[PDB]
Amino acid sequence: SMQDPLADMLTRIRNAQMAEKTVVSMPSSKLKAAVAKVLKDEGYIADFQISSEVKPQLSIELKYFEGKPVIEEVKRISRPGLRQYKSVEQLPAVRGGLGVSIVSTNKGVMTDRAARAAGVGGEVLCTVF
Amino acid sequence: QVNMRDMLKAGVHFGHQTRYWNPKMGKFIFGARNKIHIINLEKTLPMFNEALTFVERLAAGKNKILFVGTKRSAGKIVREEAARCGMPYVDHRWLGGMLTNYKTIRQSIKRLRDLETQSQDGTKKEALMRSRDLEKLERSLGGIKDMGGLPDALFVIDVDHERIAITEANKLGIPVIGVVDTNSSPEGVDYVIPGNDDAIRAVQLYLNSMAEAVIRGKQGA
Amino acid sequence: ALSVEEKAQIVNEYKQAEGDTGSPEVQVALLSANINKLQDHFKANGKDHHSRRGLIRMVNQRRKLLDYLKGKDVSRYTALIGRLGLR
RNA sequence: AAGCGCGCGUAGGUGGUUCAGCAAGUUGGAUGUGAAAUCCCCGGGCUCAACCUGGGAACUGCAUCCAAAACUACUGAGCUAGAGUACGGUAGAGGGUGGUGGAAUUUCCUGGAAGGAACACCAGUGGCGAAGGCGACCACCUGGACUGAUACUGACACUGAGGUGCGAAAGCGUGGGGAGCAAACAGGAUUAGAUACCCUGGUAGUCCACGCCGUAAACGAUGUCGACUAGCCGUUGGGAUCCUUGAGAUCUUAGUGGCGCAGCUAACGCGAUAAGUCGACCGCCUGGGGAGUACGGCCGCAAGGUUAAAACUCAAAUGAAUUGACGGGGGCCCGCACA
Repeated sequence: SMQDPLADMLTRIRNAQMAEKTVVSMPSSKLKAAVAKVLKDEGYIADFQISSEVKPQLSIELKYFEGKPVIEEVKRISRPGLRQYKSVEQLPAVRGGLGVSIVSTNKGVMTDRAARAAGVGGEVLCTVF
Repeated sequence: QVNMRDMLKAGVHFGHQTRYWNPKMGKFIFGARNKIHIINLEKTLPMFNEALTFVERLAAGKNKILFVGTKRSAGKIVREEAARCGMPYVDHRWLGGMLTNYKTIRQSIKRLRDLETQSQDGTKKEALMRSRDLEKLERSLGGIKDMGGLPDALFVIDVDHERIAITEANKLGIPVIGVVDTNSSPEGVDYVIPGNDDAIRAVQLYLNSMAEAVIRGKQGA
Repeated sequence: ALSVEEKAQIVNEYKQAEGDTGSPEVQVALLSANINKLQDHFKANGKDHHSRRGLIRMVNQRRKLLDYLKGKDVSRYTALIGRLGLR
């Protein structure tokens, strides 16, 4: 069966990043919608598109660079099994800090830059690089 | 130039079958029509207009281009539409190694330079088979009398058969242009030209677009 | 399967806003009636284990449908365990 | 080197979906400590270094306390996608019981009488079942999926150590049968010899009922499950689209195959039935021998099986691939090599 909601979306776009398709649609949750909103603010994707009907869905409009697109890999860290609840002193600066390292906290599912300057740690979700 | 009545006249909108196609030419299929796939006729218009812009802005900048139209049904005009142009060309058996085996084949051009006594004279048995092999060079070296060292631009016709000639071109970095049909991939060519190369009269719609434009690049200089 | 007269008969007490054929009154107790009448062919055919692997497949799924009624509705569970000749 | 042969599923691990609540995990600060020593820096001293201490740093730890609510558990009401059922319709060597068959062949005898066994064609890179497995004809009592939709359930979920059934054939039980072959053998021809392949002969066996063994080159040498990433050509079952006469295209699915990119791979090659990208879980591996063997436990009437070691011993065994050589390997060709 399917066992993890957001690892099912982070896999399904990377094989579409190496494919020639642009609009990815899947049955989505609020959990998958709160993740999608933060990396369009980091310049990676745009227009998450809650379908706003019954069985609501996410149409993430991923951008292309010329040739190889903008997101090489999305590495899951906290999958559901070993779920990597991590503090604020130990946040991962993924690729020198050029990965933004989104971490689920109480006051927001938020990048590692604002996770440290307002100090709450928690679920280190995925590599965005 | 860009007008439809000779764009529609011969062979262009025809294409390869739904049995025979690569979906990388899936941006260039204008409807399915009797199970053969149609060149996309409306964004053709920027591409083979840019095929005449880039060919003249370096002919005024002193390049020299090669013509690989290496097909049996298409080598006829390639001897004719590249004679009106000042370009080197080869239309029958691209020898695998041109512009890579070059400093070997640089001195494999000369069977006429070294026999400027007897081909003007008639050494009968020992000079006939040397002069029967005098067309063994210009069968593949037909336009390769003038070379200038290494080529600067490259224009291809048949990507599907001679995929070598583009993997020759990407192996250096020489800019690639050429007509592509829905059978092969439009990938490896730098900027695309969608268009058929299976009809015979569809060939010289671009080859007489070259001889129109090759003087219109030399006029700037 | 079950008899064409019977499979439409036994639903007549499973109704509970009668358009339900989906609540576990139906998939227990059509399926309990599947348990109680298809015992017959085993006595003649005891050399075919293909037909009682379906029995253990749904008497577990009956118990799985008993398992959800352990927490969701204990009161209507008494209509199942008190009736049907269970246990 | 390594996927149990596969199931049902106990604990457990993890768990679609929404609001609200809790504050156990998670997050921050507060306070007591985490002894001193040791260590880590700045030093002070031995004339210098050890050594000696002073100062701190460090001690990722522990409970208590208040603050937080994105996510997890838990709690409650739900939501319909996962999963199930009410309705036919076929497809289908599912599987079993009892019969009815035919030709050979075999065995008799004057073409008939007699009984065993597998059922040419239909046969299919076909179906069916979790798997093992399974084809003459015929009824009879019975499975699970597919699909066409229409109804309803409200995650009821998948996986699962143990646990529990069920697993090809030679077997040996406990009773019968009886053709051909043939395990067991006798010779015949053969070689230093047959104890061999060839030759003449035949009981155990396959069959049946119950029961036991639980073995495998159980092999697709690929655990189950779901998700997603170019294709193209046959082929199986539905269904709908289709100018329609189908000679049939297209589409739609659930199986079964070919070839190929992206992709991975040590390579062979896999390639939407992955051997990719992933996720949950399970089984399994740690150099070759010793060894799947001893000993102990369990099962079997026995043959044995299952779980499973070290002592010793060797610096290598192994995998795919390439050149050369070799071949009682094939295929062409050359020469009095063959007349």
